[PDB]
Amino acid sequence: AAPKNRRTIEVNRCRRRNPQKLIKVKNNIDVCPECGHLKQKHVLCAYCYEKVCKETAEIRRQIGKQEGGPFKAPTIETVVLYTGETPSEQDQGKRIIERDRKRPSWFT
Amino acid sequence: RFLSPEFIPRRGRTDPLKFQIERKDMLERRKVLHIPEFYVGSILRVTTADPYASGKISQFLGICIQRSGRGLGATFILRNVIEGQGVEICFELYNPRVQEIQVVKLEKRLDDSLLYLRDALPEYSTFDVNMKPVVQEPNQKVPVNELKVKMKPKPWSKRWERPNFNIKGIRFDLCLTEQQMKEAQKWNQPWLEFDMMREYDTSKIEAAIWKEIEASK
Amino acid sequence: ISHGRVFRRMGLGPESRIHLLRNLLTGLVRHERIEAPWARVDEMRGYAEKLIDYGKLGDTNERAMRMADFWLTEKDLIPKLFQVLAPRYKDQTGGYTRMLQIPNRSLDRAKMAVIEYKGNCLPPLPLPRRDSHLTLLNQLLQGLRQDLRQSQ
Amino acid sequence: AIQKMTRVRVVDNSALGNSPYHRAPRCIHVYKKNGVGKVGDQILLAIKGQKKKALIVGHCMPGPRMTPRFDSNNVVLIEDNGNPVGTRIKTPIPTSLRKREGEYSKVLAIAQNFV
Amino acid sequence: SGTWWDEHLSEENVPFIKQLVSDEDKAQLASKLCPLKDEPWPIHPWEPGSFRVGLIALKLGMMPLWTKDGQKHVVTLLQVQDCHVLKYTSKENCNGKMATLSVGGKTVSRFRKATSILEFYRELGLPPKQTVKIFNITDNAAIKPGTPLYAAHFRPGQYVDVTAKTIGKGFQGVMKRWGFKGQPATHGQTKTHRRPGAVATGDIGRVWPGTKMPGKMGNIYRTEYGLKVWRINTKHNIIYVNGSVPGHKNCLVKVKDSKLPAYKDLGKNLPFPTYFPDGDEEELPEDLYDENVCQPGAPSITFA
RNA sequence: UCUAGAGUCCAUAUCAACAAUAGGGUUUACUGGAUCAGGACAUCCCGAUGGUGCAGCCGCUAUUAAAGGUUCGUUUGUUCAACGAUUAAAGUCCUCGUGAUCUGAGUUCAGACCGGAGUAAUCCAGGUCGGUUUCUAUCUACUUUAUUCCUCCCUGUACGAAAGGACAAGAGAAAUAAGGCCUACUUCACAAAGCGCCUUCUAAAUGAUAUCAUCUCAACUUAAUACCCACACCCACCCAAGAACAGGGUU
RNA sequence: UAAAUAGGCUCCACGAGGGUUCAGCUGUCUCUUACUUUUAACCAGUGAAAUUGACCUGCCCGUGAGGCGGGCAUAACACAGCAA
Ligand SMILES: [Mg+2]
Ligand SMILES: [Mg+2]
Ligand SMILES: [Mg+2]
Ligand SMILES: [Mg+2]
Ligand SMILES: [Mg+2]
Ligand SMILES: [Mg+2]
Ligand SMILES: [Mg+2]
Ligand SMILES: [Mg+2]
Ligand SMILES: [Zn+2]
Repeated sequence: AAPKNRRTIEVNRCRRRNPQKLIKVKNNIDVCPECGHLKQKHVLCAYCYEKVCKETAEIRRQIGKQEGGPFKAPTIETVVLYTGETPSEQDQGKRIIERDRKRPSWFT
Repeated sequence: RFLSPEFIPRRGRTDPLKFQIERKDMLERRKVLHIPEFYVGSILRVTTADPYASGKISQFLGICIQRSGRGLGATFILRNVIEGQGVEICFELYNPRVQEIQVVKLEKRLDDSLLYLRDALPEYSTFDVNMKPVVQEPNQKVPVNELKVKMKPKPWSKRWERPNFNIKGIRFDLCLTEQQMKEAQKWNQPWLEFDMMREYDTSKIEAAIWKEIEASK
Repeated sequence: ISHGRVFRRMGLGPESRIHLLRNLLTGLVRHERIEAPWARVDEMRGYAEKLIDYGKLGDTNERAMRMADFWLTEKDLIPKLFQVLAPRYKDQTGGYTRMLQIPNRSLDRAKMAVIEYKGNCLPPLPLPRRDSHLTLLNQLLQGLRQDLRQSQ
Repeated sequence: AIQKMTRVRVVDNSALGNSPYHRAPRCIHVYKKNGVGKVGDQILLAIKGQKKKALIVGHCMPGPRMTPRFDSNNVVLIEDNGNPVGTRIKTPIPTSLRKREGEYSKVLAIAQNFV
Repeated sequence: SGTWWDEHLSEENVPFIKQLVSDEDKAQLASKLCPLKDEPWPIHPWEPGSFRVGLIALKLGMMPLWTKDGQKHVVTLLQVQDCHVLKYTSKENCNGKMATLSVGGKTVSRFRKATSILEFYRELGLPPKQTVKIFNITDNAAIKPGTPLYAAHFRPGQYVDVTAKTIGKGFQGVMKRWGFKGQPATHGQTKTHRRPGAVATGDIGRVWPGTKMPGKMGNIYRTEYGLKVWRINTKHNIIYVNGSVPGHKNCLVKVKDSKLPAYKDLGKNLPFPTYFPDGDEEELPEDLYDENVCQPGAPSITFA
């Protein structure tokens, strides 16, 4: 059907500003104790995750530049090595994806 | 190494303790009556006690068309034709009325559920009541009978040609025209056999069940 | 009523669900780490685990080969499954994938999730460590370790 | 489930029935408060343009465990005062008629086979 | 502020705390197994018109069980887990009705409870239970808090009442909820198949309170009366109660003696205050059976 | 209400004529069905009691009783009626009760035909076939308050003029209603369901006004428990809990 | 048909014309049930329209009805349903 009467600003305020409709204050924010950026407990530090995705993208660009075209999933493991890092004794027989910047401190 | 399907429990959330008590009671029932090994398709003769008589014994011989259930109640259906009338009876194994169960002819057919016999011609389900057993070599695989069957013509009771039944014991090329096998195959579901997460892996369960069954001796 | 139904409903039906999960799983096997909506990744985790289980049986088995044929779409990955992933987890008997939640998607504000196969070459996800063992509460609990061990 | 408007095949040698007629016997009423009829529930039949009392002796509907599940809705014609009209029965009748009270003693003295 | 127990513990500390609290729970559970070497209360002989505490069981599942007369009887399995009498309230502390006992069941974690409940259980020397329920008993049926209760509390041959939370169907329309013959299908019944008809008559400009309408279903406590007990498993503490019992599996139900006015007597031969396994009165076998159960291991029945 | 007339004798076992005292309508000539139902009792059944010409179950009337129930079909639609099978019964009415819940017929929508009236157009409180009423809920209100039947003992006692044939008390079996479950069957398959299963608690005694008597608008004495039940958390995950929020579990 | 107000100038062929009947078929029904998709409910973006005297918008009985009278009830507030 249709309304029988306009609804006043008072009723509309008792509806719109009722607590159930308010935005709740979040009790689960904190500071990355080492890195020092904001984060929720159960979620990754956004800044750290972005700085990881950047390096993943650069590595993957090198991988694409080396594999040539599509349909070339290798049949061996892969290892990524930064400048001035000779292939360790454990990484022989694994594809090497050379990169041209110093290894990040967070890359172990 | 054949573990009767009853002891394998349905996937669920019931408490293991329930199944342990179930199996304890069952095995305690298997030592007063020999519950033989019979697959769906076998021929059995079941001897029970008449409750409505004054202590008479009743014998019925038929083909095990379906074997379902679990725990202390699981059952099997025996189909037969007597005087041209097609009867079935659903017998509970662990019931304290079944006196004995003779495996009169241990067989095993292409499909694990011989329900379509309700539609096959009457002679594919007829058996002689007073028919003697047949021996079998101990270290022999259970024979796999191959008998495809011929159906009563038009109104099948449960529309067997669908893929979801996966029946392989019916002569479809005869009773169904080639066209009807193209409309009855748009329901194929090619993704249902490759769904890795619907597979109930029951190796680690049947192993412990065997430990229990053998230890109960 | 939906008591005891473990499978999400997504896509345009059951088939599209299997196909969506198949594309997610193929991306995972190809790159070893993918960011996808949280619920879809949680549905695909079980399939990725069981795919590694099937891949351990090895090429020679035919059932595993058919399964990996269905569940991998660019077939260059089937070698990998049977020669880089399944060999890699010859020791672990479970839990080959780690799944995290990440900042919600910018456009549609969906609940995201990064899922990866343990042990890959990629830079490591910023996992959340627990509190250092030298914190006050941990030190008191360490004292209790000692004092309870000596008594017992 | 032998309810109103269900075809039942008379199996009693049916001095009356068993003769050709373009209709087939139909149940027009079940002598139970609810419509459904199970074994032993004596019903009313329209057979050969006539109304005759009946007695169900088998049905395709699954019952309890240890009782037979036939594949045809079998009925025996009974006269109003309980006497069976026929003199024989060939199709097997279940042994579950010696149970719960009713006019069943005569119908077992006239059959020949059980299950 | 806001936090859970093992948020700040370190990697090598969570297993230790788990083991320590589990060991303490087991120790406290074991340190109550003998309630007569502790200080019991008076044990009066039963007399007519008395009521005795009941149990908090857990619903396992169902099974059949036959009888010498040849019939079938489904039954439900009830496992008594950690049933301890937790509290006592006096006759006129409830202001006239009766004396009351508070019995708890199904031990639960201790990191997931409110501070008050942990304080209560700490002063009582037990680990927290899941459900606490209040039984109305006479004065002479009192049991000291801290004593355990065991499936042998009952005996076959009696009747018993069971109360639990039904299964929650959620929000339900009117035919799944009240058995309403909805409106027919085709013949043109557009956009009305499973709908309520007229909610109320026309002269009254209101719908009565207590009108049957869509809404939440189940998930309310309810009681089944008259259930008989066939078997008791005194080694695993199972009760085999006839018929079906509300609730789902693994949910706690409240069991007490039948209150119907045909079983008011026959509370005599039962162990009155409770069953104490330490009484040492011809220790009970593994399975107690009713007079009319075709128990396993017996010859197959015959009707001659 | 007078019985007055009858009824094999006799008003009261039945009709009970006229009239009187009561509650209620009569418009044409010179609106059903489905769905859900709320309510009254002027009760159809079940329950309790009186008399009987029922010598007895049942019948007949009379008082009391509204907690519960009050079937399925063929033909047809001023809405009824007839008919078949049943049933313990297929009650009489108010709120079409109920069309922002759904449907049909109509009566009054344009098409066409038949019959009557008319010079014709057209009419006809006639008969046929066909034929479109849309709604996103603002406000109120509301959304968790065990009966019957059959069978059998008890048996064919009393009652009874022969003949027929009781209570009180129990025991089985079925259905329905409410409530709940998934061990089996069934549709199906980590579960939801039913066709399945379980539970349901006005005749006397003493006796005055009126010393006998009298049942007393005389005094006076007799013929439901159960269910729920912990002040203070909530980030995350799981759930037999769930629309969101809530609720159970995380040892 | 168990039961019936229904059906039963000649003139082949034809009819999305009207009425009736046999046999089958089927969830039309006895009597509903499960699953899937859209809708749905929640989060995020964009964002209408009929309607609207004012409203601080209860129930029962009476008058002639949320608003009058006489009784009763009554802390405020969302969200999803229903249609008296
Ligand atoms: Mg069928
Ligand atoms: Mg979707
Ligand atoms: Mg529709
Ligand atoms: Mg179903
Ligand atoms: Mg035409
Ligand atoms: Mg929005
Ligand atoms: Mg009014
Ligand atoms: Mg609202
Ligand atoms: Zn960080």
